[PDB]
Amino acid sequence: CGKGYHLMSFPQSAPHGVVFLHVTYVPAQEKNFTTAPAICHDGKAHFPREGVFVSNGTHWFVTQRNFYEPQIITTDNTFVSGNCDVVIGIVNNTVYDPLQPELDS
Amino acid sequence: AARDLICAQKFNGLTVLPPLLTDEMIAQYTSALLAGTITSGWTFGAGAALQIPFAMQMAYRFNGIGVTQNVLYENQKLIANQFNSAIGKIQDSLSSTAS
Ligand SMILES: *[C@@H]1O[C@H](CO)[C@@H](O)[C@H](O)[C@H]1NC(C)=O
Ligand SMILES: *[C@@H]1O[C@H](CO)[C@@H](O)[C@H](O)[C@H]1NC(C)=O
Repeated sequence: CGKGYHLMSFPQSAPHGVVFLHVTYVPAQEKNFTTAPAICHDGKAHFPREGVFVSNGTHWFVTQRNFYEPQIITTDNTFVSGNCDVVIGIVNNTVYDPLQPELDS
Repeated sequence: AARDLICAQKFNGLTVLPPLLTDEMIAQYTSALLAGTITSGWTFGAGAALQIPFAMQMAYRFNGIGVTQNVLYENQKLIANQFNSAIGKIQDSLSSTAS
């Protein structure tokens, strides 16, 4: 139903037929980024739960797939599996933990 | 000296018109579809094409079918070997059997 991701449809009457209105979703403006499959921290591998790892060149952010909003890499939106020696292309960065500043204060 | 049926059916007015789309531009369409479905995932079928590395696209497809993407990245070479063997097997299947 239409070109792009679909949202709704509205029918309309017509002589000897039917006329549809497929409201659809189309992304418009694009931006280059540098990605990596996983993040290495303390010998273990972190993966995005529902998102993707991107970087502007200096910092690393996790972002949802079809819209650009940057978020800090935390343990809440990542899950751990395996070591850093089996994935290919993994980069080195820290992983934030929200429990550490709560335990500090 | 040995008349075939093409000339016999041509001399009684039964002509065959040529198609508009010849095999060169059909092959060009298939090449464009393959290039899009390798280097863009499924985004080009909705809006414009976006570059995505192939391993991450396979991770997205596995996350679609119900297996989380850590299974892929620890078993990528097995996936590549099985895919190459499957393509070779289907090439041999088209080479041998004519049915
Ligand atoms: C990304 O980089 C490529 C490589 O030069 C360039 O052609 C392209 O215009 C850039 N931007 C986008 C949105 O792809
Ligand atoms: C990440 O750090 C480890 C040591 O902590 C190092 O051996 C490895 O080469 C680093 N990764 C990259 C891509 O340089």
